[PDB]
Amino acid sequence: HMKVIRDKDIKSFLNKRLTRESIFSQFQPVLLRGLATYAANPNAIVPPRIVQQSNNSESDTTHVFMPCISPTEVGIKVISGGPSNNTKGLGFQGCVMILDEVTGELNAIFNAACLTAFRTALASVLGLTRVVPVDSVDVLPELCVFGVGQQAYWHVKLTLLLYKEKIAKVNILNRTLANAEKLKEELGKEFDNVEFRAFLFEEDEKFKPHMENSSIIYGCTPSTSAVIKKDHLNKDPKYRKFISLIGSYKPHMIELDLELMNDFKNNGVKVIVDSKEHTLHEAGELIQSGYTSDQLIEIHELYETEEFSTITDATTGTTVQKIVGLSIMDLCMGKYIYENIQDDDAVVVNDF
Amino acid sequence: HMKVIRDKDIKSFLNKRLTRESIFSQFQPVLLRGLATYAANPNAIVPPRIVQQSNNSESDTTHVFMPCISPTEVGIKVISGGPSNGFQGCVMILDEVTGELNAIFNAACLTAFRTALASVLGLTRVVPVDSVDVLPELCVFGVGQQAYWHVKLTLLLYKEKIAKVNILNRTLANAEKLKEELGKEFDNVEFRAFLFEEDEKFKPHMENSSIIYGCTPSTSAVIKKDHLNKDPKYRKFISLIGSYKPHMIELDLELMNDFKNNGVKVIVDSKEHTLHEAGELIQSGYTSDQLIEIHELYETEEFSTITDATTGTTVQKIVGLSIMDLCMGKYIYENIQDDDAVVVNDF
Amino acid sequence: RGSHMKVIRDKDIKSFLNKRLTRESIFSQFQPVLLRGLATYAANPNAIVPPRIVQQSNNSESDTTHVFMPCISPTEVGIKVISGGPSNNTKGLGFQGCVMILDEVTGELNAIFNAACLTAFRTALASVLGLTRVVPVDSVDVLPELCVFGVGQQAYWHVKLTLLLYKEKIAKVNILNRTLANAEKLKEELGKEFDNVEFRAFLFEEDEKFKPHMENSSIIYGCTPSTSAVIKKDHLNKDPKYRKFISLIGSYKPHMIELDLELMNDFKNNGVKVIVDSKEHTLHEAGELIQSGYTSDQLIEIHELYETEEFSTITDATTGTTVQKIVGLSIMDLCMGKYIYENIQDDDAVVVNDF
Amino acid sequence: SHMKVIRDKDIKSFLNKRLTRESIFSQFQPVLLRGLATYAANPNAIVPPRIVQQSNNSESDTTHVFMPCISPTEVGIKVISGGPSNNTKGLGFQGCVMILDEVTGELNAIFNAACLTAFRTALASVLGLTRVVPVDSVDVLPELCVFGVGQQAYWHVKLTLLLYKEKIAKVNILNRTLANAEKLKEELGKEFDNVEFRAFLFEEDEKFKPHMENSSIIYGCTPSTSAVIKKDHLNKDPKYRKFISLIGSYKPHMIELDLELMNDFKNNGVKVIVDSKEHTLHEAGELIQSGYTSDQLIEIHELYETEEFSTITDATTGTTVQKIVGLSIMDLCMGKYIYENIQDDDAVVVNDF
Ligand SMILES: [Cl-]
Ligand SMILES: [Cl-]
Ligand SMILES: [Cl-]
Ligand SMILES: [Cl-]
Ligand SMILES: [Mg+2]
Ligand SMILES: [Mg+2]
Ligand code: NA
Ligand code: NA
Ligand code: NA
Ligand code: NA
Repeated sequence: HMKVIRDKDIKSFLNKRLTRESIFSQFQPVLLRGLATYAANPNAIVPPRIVQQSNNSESDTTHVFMPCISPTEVGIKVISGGPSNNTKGLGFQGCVMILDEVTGELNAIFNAACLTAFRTALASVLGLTRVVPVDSVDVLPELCVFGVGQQAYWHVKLTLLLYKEKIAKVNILNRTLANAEKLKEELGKEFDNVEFRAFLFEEDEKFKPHMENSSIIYGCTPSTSAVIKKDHLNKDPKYRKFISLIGSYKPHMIELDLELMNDFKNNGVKVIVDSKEHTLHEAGELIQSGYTSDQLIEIHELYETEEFSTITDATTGTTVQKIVGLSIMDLCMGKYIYENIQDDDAVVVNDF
Repeated sequence: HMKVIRDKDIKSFLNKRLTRESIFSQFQPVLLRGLATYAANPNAIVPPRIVQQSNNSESDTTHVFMPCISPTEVGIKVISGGPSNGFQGCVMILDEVTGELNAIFNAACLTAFRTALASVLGLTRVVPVDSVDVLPELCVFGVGQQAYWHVKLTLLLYKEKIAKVNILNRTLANAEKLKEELGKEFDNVEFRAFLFEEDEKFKPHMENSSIIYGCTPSTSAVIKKDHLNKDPKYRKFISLIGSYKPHMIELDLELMNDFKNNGVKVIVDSKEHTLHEAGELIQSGYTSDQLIEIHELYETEEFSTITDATTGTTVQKIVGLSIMDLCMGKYIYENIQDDDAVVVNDF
Repeated sequence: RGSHMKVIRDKDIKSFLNKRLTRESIFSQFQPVLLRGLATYAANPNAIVPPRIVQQSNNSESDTTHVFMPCISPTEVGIKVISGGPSNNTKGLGFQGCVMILDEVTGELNAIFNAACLTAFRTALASVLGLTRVVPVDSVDVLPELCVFGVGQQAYWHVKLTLLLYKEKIAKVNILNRTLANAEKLKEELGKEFDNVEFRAFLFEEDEKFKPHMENSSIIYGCTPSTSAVIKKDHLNKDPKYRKFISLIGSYKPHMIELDLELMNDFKNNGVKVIVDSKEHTLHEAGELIQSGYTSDQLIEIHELYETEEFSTITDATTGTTVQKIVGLSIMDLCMGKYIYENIQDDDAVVVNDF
Repeated sequence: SHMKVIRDKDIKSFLNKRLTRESIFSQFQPVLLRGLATYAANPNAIVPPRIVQQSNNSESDTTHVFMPCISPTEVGIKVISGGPSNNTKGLGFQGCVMILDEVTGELNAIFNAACLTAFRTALASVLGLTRVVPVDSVDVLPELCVFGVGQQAYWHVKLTLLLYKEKIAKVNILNRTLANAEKLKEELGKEFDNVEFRAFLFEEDEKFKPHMENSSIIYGCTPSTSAVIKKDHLNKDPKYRKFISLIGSYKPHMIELDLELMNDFKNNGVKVIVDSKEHTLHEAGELIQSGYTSDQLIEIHELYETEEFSTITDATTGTTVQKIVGLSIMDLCMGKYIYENIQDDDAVVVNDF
């Protein structure tokens, strides 16, 4: 009665059902509803998470247990990472457990890797598609993603499906050139009509023109020093710039120039966040600048209004979105996939 | 590569690997190590549980998330139950170094086995299987997997000393079904089924019994003090496992108060959890100083503090700990064959 | 000169209370403040009374457990710090500690109270906050006697406030205790204060001697650290024509219980709602509810009794009995402490200048 | 039986009457070291996680912090409150420290947190300085520069002048406004007549830079959100030792020392001295904005567990950086010591509480 959906199976389901329309009509609505559902009864749906460092002498992994009990999506996400897993290349490893919302029976076990990357990319586009519609005329023709891996992949993939006619060049930036070139190839083979280039953080002058010709910038890095520099971004107010930052999850992690973060604060710009509580306790871009909850707006709240001059720096046309991750994202998207994935893309277990 | 171990897979592995030697040499030591490991750094090994009642309508189910991070057994047991009744969930086993998913167990059989293994872990220490003053009958109040695994493990351990097993329940159907499965399995043992009200019929069997097990969700004591053997020449070990909330009780509160006022220490799995969940201790007013943990019985002596000298009776109350499920789940995961598991590649 | 702090000692609190406690004062001043605190807390619980910190002493020569209970209400900000345990009980100290009152805007220290009298008064004020609402002082179905199980300050303030409120309706007060010494001392002190009321002292074992008074009683108070029910169902009046209100305050740990567990189970199976101060704290601290299996849905908070008028959910029609269980809330100590600090005269306080 | 209210003036009295080089080394510093080491041994059992709650009043911007400490010998709680409104009124962080009986939990002492916090913070600063830069050192510049004013700067300077009497000849107080700086120069001048006290503005760089380049001890007591202590203002000769104790930062957006020096120290593998690696990495902007990790940090008590200090010294300059965020054990161990040693002349004793 349970289904084990592996990382490959998730990517299969997504690749088979992810289109511009599907994102707008199926995926995004579920995530928006989950984010709104969570915001209504936050402490009852996502109880305080349990974080425990490994009690094994041969491991530096920290295990975090994040339960989610929504009216419709019930379960638990357990993710684990740290130096050893990072150095070994495994990174954050774990799974998402989906339960019956009425009985509590085990219905699905997902691999958290792909699921986390997809829900994070769907959250980034949930705000991007709201502030910069795909019919907008103020979009520069290039996209720059700082980072590699599943996070950068799904961010690029989803954005290329949404802004197909407007994005012609994708620039992948990373600390090491190996994994960046690996992503450039995989994305190049998948999207033939898009030119994919890979740069190193030191190849400034070489990517700086591309960064100044970019309207969508993605932060998918575990950086402790800002990789997106204010002087590398377009400063023309006629063109809109939407920066979705997802990499930082600790106060010492930051991706966007702290001067720009302070400039946005002093200029009265509200930053888009997934959760004001978590971002002001986990996002170094906000923690190191002294941002307050009143100068923040949550993604679901962007769909409750149409006035967005509060989230835009009028001197440059720049908008900042910071995502830290929420278990409702994993549970609402995992429940959706579980109820629509075919047995060809799932390990169905009978008599569990 | 993770492995889905279903209830049938667990019972298969267990029935295929459970012997007196296996219990004494492999299974019991793992639980003792888990209980000992937990007792050293309790809040670091088993963090406080997360309990949230359904935020969904048309449901009265409460979901409980119990993480366990031992040096060797890492994961979480998620159980959910409540009105509209049973308790369903699963146990997740992770790689102790990477945090990758290694195993998914069904909590049903795994919980019953570890509870029965915990009951015998204290029993075999106080009433060794080589005892010569052991009454020949066993009485288990309850049915289901809990009663089954309790009886099977005890009958494998005290084979030559236990000749009659009496199954007691509120309904006689599930009692006779357990008599059948255990009767076909143990041909040299007489299995009898009784009702909780048929006192005049089971009182002789209860007074000819040295092992009494409480596997019932009763809210009123089903094991009565005057139905037990009171001869100081014979030892009696009562393991209570059914109660998990303060309003649930299985053993006569008069016997509980006599043991308290006579200075008898009750064997427990965890003093903290039992004094917050077991009605036998909460409704009698027991204190931590008059309690002893199962793992502590293997690190010291008894001093007869866990035995009432006027009756020869020993009382053990177990409420359950996540370390029990994960230490036994890791052992099964590392020893279960691919025939008894759903092996998933490239998870 | 600078900023000033106020040290209000136990004697200072009792002086203020004895000098300002009247039927009108309780109805018009003290109870209203407590009701507002309970309602304010119920609105934003986790922000006003944050989760308490409990730590057992890290000293070897000590078995004391320290509890830190902060309260940040819109008007009453501070913390109540209480510490107790076996050694504290063996020495007669019991729960010792203090209540800190802060400036609601700046956070400067304004007052330091002794927790003893303050806790006892607010607990008794909570009992009458529900009692005066369910059993009005003009009620016509009330027996003429009151029975309090226990002695000490808790029993004292419970009796005193109830006798100031129900002057003509309570004629005999029966004090029950494990020892008769402390019971007779309370009869004396309360007898000197209330001349028109008959005070009698009995032992918990002198059944048949107090049962007639217990069956002629409409208000029963539980002020005992009992771990075994001292208020037994067969000693209480079971006549539905007479109203009985049982306010229990003694139990604060799951193994502590004051009311017959049979009656607790009878109330559960009959669908009766029990009055509590806080559903969360009572279901985690009161043995009367934890050992009976009570649920939040079959409970009602005291302040909520002022949000409805259908008290048939809190009354078992088979007996006419109502049960109220109090475990304690930090908001109670601070809302009453803030009131006292803002109304105490310099004669009944040690005013410290330039703190 | 009685409790004791110890007011700010009472604390300053007791300290001024009992603070000497020997007293600091033989009584005050040892108590703080024991508290810091005792805390590090069983941290979560002595100082449980603090409760922080913002005002639920609509007419206040103050946030209240409740910090209990349950050590084997010092038991109680520190309550501090601050915020925008409190700072705009000259109040700042206000609160008190409660000392309880270590066996019964009865109220034994109530301190004002203001002076008590400043003293223990200054005692923490000197606990690391006296270990890395002994008072007999010959590579100590003769000037001291303190960035900040108030109680923090006062106790920091006083303690250093009692300890390095023969080595400190000029003290320069720097602040944004000259008012509180001139008041501090006066009070400290009357106490230390043989020391030259000067007051400067944060903008008078051309006037204090020569003094800053002749300074070996620099104290940061400012609530700055932008670094006021600039790398180009420090002495760069490795032949002279420089010890910088930073005290102002308590939130990640607050920084006092040039982030270039913080970034250089990190990339050059220099370990910075801290009171607690956990709290500093969650509250100190000098460490959070530099990306420092616990492995590149050393705690104050740990400086007394070794004798090689080349890991905490930049060899290119001879500079050592120490960052303090505050720990409740410091307030409670100093509150217990004073309460158990203060005479009734410097305390308001309340009987029959
Ligand atoms: Cl396959
Ligand atoms: Cl307690
Ligand atoms: Cl915090
Ligand atoms: Cl803060
Ligand atoms: Mg909303
Ligand atoms: Mg001392
Ligand atoms: Na409520
Ligand atoms: Na000179
Ligand atoms: Na490391
Ligand atoms: Na050490």
